[PDB]
Amino acid sequence: ALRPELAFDHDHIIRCLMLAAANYPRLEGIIVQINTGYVASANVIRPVSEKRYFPENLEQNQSAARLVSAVKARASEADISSIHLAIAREVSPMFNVHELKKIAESFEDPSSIVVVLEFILFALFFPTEFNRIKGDIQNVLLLFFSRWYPVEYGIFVQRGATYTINAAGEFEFSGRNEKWDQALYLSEHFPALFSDVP
Amino acid sequence: PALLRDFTQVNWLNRDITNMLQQAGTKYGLGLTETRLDYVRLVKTIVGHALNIDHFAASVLNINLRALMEANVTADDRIKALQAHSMISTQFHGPNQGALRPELAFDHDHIIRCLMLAAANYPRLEGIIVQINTGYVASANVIRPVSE
Amino acid sequence: ISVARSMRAIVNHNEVDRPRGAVAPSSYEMDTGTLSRNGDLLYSPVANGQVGIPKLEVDHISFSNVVSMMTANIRTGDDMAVERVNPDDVRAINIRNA
Amino acid sequence: NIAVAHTDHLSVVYATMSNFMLNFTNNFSGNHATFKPDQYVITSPEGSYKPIIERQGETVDGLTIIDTSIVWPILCQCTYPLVRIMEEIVYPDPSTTLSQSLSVAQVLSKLTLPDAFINMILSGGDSVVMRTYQTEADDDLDEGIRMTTYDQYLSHIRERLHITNVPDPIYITGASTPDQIAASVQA
Amino acid sequence: IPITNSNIFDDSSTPYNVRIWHAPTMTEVNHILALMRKSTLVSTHSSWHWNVLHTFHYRSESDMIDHFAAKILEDWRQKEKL
Amino acid sequence: ITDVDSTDYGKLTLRFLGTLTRSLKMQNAQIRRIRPDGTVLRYDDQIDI
Amino acid sequence: ITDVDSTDYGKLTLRFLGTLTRSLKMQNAQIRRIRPDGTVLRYDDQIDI
Amino acid sequence: KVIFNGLDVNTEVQP
Amino acid sequence: MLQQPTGGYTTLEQFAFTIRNDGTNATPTQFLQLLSYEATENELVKKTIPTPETHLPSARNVPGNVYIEDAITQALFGISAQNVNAHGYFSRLSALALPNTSARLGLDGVIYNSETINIPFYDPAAVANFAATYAKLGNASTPRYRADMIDIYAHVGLELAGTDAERAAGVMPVKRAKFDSWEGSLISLSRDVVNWKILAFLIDLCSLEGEALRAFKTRNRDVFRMMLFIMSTAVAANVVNRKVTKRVDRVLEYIGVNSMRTAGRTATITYDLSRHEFAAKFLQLTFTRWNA
Repeated sequence: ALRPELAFDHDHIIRCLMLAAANYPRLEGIIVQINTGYVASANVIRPVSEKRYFPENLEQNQSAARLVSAVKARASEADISSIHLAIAREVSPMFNVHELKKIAESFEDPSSIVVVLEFILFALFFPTEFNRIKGDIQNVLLLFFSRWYPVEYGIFVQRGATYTINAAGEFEFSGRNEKWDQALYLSEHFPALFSDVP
Repeated sequence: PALLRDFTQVNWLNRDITNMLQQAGTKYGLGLTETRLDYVRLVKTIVGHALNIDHFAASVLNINLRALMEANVTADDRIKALQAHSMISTQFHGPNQGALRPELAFDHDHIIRCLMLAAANYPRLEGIIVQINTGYVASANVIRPVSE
Repeated sequence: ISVARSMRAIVNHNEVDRPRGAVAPSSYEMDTGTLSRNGDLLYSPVANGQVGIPKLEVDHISFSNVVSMMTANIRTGDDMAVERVNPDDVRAINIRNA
Repeated sequence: NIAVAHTDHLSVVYATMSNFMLNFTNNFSGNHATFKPDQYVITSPEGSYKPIIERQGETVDGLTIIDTSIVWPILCQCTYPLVRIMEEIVYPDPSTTLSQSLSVAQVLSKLTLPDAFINMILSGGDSVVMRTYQTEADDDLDEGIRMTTYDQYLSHIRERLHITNVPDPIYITGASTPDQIAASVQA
Repeated sequence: IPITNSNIFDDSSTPYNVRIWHAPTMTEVNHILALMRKSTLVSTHSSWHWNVLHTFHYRSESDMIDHFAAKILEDWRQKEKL
Repeated sequence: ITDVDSTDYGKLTLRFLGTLTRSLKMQNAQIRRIRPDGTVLRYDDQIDI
Repeated sequence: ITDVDSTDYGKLTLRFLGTLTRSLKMQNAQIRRIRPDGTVLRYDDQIDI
Repeated sequence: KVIFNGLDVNTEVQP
Repeated sequence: MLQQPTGGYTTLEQFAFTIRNDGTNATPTQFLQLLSYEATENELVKKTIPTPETHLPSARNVPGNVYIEDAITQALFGISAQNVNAHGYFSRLSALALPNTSARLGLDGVIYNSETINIPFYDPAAVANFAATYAKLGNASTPRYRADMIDIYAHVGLELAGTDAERAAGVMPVKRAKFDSWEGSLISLSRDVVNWKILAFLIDLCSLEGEALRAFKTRNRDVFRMMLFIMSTAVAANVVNRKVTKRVDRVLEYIGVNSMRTAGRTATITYDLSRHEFAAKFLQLTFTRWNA
């Protein structure tokens, strides 16, 4: 059944989206908003009022206090907007490279494992957004390893904190310990923690 | 006077100025002459204008700016000073303004000289420094007087 | 006495081409030259294959120069925002190791 | 407790959203070890270089920085339609997100049009300045040896040759036979 | 690392201390040796145990003199039998 | 004239650096993949659309 | 001629430093270690900065 | 506490 | 593109290297004639220069056109350059190292990511030969690749102060350079050199081979020696003037000995530690290419 209108011009539209992506900073947000609204319309997730951060008794437990402070330091309050955004940006195109909201953490206390879990969950719930911020995550994880697993750490970092991939497809580790920066996300380099090379 | 050309109603002057400006050895210009964009932001940073100004002032001004640019010290380097005045292992994050916010490197040599000299001329300098330290200890809340 | 005198007698004469004693400005006042990579001002080369004479090398005065300057994009001396993050526990701080 | 809400519900919202009109990029291959985003620039022989993806740091938009802490409320303070006991699932009308995708597209084409138009003009379009020095007497102005500056060739001819998958045209030294030029031209 | 006196009844201030360095390439060693010219009372052996660069840092010039002497004697006595 | 809200077009809107305008000039520009070095690659039908 | 009023903390410091008598003869002055014996040592690389 | 996608500054360094 | 002649790019008048001197544009060679030497008891013995690392630092994904010539010259010769390895743009030379790259090294000394109109540039092959070595300036500060900043200066002295016999011997007395001088001579020499289009020199040094390279090495020895002179003054332990009957003889002691000084002085340019690391690396690479 004929619709008396012009055909959707795939080619022209993609070219213009590229041009806008290269020239119009607001573009990212625009697309994200669409996605956000969609999540909001799907009614998939809402913030309940009561928190369930801790097992029964543990919050009032006096020997749990450092742990409870750690979790509470990590656990931000639920908001529909930040959450819908977190879901939506998994699908939304990225034009400005994302950065991790930096965490200072020495990893002395066992409770510091919370931060590690915070990443793992983020890598499960949001593999894409994770893959974007993951070298910046490696900077934190390297502290975690050097503190918790010093000898494995020395070995790993002796192999190199980053690697590249030759035309053959084999990984080539730097052999050098160096802090990752998102300047690198657009480069040939990968953070080495995620190589999954034994 | 280069601007006078074909505007001065004085004939010989316009002829002489035209003749000089037509020599290979001299060329008037009223800049902008040289843009320099940033390597990341891709926006202009340091432009060179051909101002009407005596070459002495131009030289001093260019020396000043040369110093500021060639130091390769951004505002981010200020973090290093802050760390010195912070409790050990404070962390300092962001915002990575980069090349767009240059500053001069802290001048170790001149300061240590001026300090030695000051300490020689003004022994009371001791009490200034101590006072700074005192305030810090007081701010650190490490110890308080008590009635008990 | 007239050591400061760049110009003189900016007037036409009716009988003659230029008035006697009329003085044109020196070419040096009008060579904008260039800014060298060092930041020193230079006169234009007298000929091809030659670098320009630095303006500060000779005794002539020059009134067109290339002053480098920063645009609105570069800014210096502004105060800078930062997120300080204090140590989690004072007792865990390491004063010592080299 | 919440895992069913994720796998057996939210997954479909992702699968739909990935098919939305403006979600045009390939964000992630599922392999952290190897994946890199495809990188593009709008680029001109005249010297423009506008990367599509670039790292400018924190922006006014508030999208660039990621608080990962968001995972906590998602685990420990969100309800879902699947958890719990029955709540009707919502299947959103396609028309709203579709029509806003479309209105965004037209808003973009309208927005980039003035730049696309001025630049079409500033480029000088699909033609080149060309001198024609005459090799003989009684030569018409049209007749002679056609020649153009390298800058024109770069702006206008070269990318087209690149795009048509043909070998780059031969240089002509003082020892160039007409047959070589012929082979080049036919190539 | 502090060095105790070999006699263990001599509990008194130790003349110097060793300082193990990160090294491990020769280039890193050259760099640290160049940077130690900047520091004050510092010395090295021609080669290092564990193949790990280490330097001596002296409380005073006299301590450096006593150490340098004991070493000149050990090398004279070694060269004598080489 | 065509009633477009062209605000912030051609501009980086940074939180700490402020707004910064880039040149809107791009005569004869093409979309092209770049090598991670930043340098442009010739168009390839094999990978590029 | 060239005095300029300082930030208020600086005025407090100059006030604290007392009168600027400056009896010291600063002509060609250098910074050098003295021996406790009282002799002025020549500048020495490997000890002075 | 609250979620905030942004650098959460508090100090200001003087030049 | 400017095609490289059968000789170097340096044969072209466009890249004359000259220092201003006695009111004229003197060739560097005729400045070095003014130089004279006073041997001390101490000796320089030249050691083998370690082979430069095979590793070219990865060019970072940089959107902009880096001004490489300016960075290099200011690092080696600049009056006010500091922290030359923090910005880390020398790695960018590696972008030119690839066969069939879109990048061009302009005569401007800029590194365009793409060929762009009305900007003349060096032939990409020659630039590739050049970058294949000089990109390693990009790892002048990384600890594994740092050059010796002490021993290498012997070669500097040998190529500067060294008589042909002393150069054949490989050892020379530590000399002390001197020349009749105008006020602020070394600063002006250093600025006259920072303006040099040295990329022509390095490109020709890396691209040429056989008789062309050898003829280059003789025709341009004094250019190289001038760069060595500026550099050496940057590392000379002290730089005095001497009265000599209504004339002033500038004197730098000593040639071929890096004093590692980082404190600034009016007399000459100063190397911060980073500038030392850079000059050391530069001399390693350049002396490696100079001998073959």
